[PDB]
Amino acid sequence: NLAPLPPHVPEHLVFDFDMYNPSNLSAGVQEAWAVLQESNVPDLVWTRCNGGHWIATRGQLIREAYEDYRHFSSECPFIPREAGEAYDFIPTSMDPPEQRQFRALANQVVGMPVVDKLENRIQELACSLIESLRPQGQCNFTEDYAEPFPIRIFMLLAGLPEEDIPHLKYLTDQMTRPDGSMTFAEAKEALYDYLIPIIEQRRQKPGTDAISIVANGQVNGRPITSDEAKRMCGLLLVGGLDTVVNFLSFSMEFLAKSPEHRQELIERPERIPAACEELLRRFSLVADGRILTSDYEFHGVQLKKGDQILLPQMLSGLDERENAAPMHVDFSRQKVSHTTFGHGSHLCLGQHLARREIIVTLKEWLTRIPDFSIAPGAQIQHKSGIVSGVQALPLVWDPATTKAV
Ligand code: HEM
Ligand SMILES: [K+]
Repeated sequence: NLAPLPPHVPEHLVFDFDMYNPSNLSAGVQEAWAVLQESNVPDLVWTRCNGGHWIATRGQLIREAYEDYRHFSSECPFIPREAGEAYDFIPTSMDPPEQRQFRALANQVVGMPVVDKLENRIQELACSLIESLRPQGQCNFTEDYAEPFPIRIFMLLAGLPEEDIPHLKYLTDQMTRPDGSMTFAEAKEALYDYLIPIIEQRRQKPGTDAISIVANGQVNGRPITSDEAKRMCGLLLVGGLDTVVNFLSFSMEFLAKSPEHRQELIERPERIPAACEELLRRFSLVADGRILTSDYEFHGVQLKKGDQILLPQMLSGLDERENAAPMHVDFSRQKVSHTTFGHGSHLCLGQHLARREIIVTLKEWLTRIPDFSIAPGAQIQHKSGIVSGVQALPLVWDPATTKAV
């Protein structure tokens, strides 16, 4: 279903891309989005799908719009508009200058120094998960490794009890994998209902966990409100889940399908940090955006106040103008350019945690289970949206080729 073309949008810019069900999906989600980068497609296009919105298709424009928060606001950062409007997480629904100090506070609980303290739990968790699967000679990687992993790391950061995991997973899945039974707003409130009491408790009796630190923080000259803390904690919980789960799945799918790339990292483990970066570029997966604060001419195109613009983080590193031969995976690639973690004032705060999660996973998997394949006759299904992903990833291996610890 195609929204009526707004009068200000010229015919020549119309390309009806559907970000939730793109045409070429069965052939790979990144490939399906890359159709926007074929030579007959303008740098900035309008789709009439999903309510109607702009799409910047090239890294240059994606980066530029992410820098220009004055014109391109995060107040409504998702398509469809109804989701974007309901969304009130902090700092992702806020613009500078206000956003700056909330971002500083979030950085205390997920930034660099915290990463080093977590490293042992990250490595322990990775090992225990992998050892549980290793002698079975099969798993659904997405379900059996990827899903349990980041939620467990978050519980440790946030000092939440282990027994809360299935309920919290239920709540977060309800929000980020909607089936249409709840509005976005309803799902968000259900999540908030879990967080509200905990915030109340930790403002009275704080600990040193992430929730206590956020909930008792100072921002922009005063103490954080209970409401603001709730909106921050919502993001800190969800930000690291689907992104990491789906990114690990894209990476493991590629490695199962490429024995030569596996063998490379097996023979040359020092290359894993570089491989992580090239995989972040090739299997980039996020696509959010902004709303126009005013009428604005951007690269020769008239944009109208309140227009939504999708600025897909995924596309920058797939752009052949940024990386030559963009679909080819090359662990030796020289200037790996991407915006996988975003760009501008909202550049992912979790990027350092995410890289450790990725690198630890790859290192520990390849040393215990070096040889593995997609289950024969399985066709891997991708999903597309704000966080694109893998529906299931059935892998098999001969346990005789594996290394117990
Ligand atoms: C592969 C994994 C990840 C990817 C690809 C990713 C991607 C992104 C992107 C694209 C943004 C910017 C969104 C925008 O500009 O509207 C973002 C922001 C953010 N991410 Fe991540 N992320 C990942 C993992 C994580 C993790 C593990 C955490 C830890 C909680 C996290 C926490 C956040 C936070 C708090 C922000 C908001 C920063 C701000 O608004 O100032 N992310 N991320
Ligand atoms: K909003």
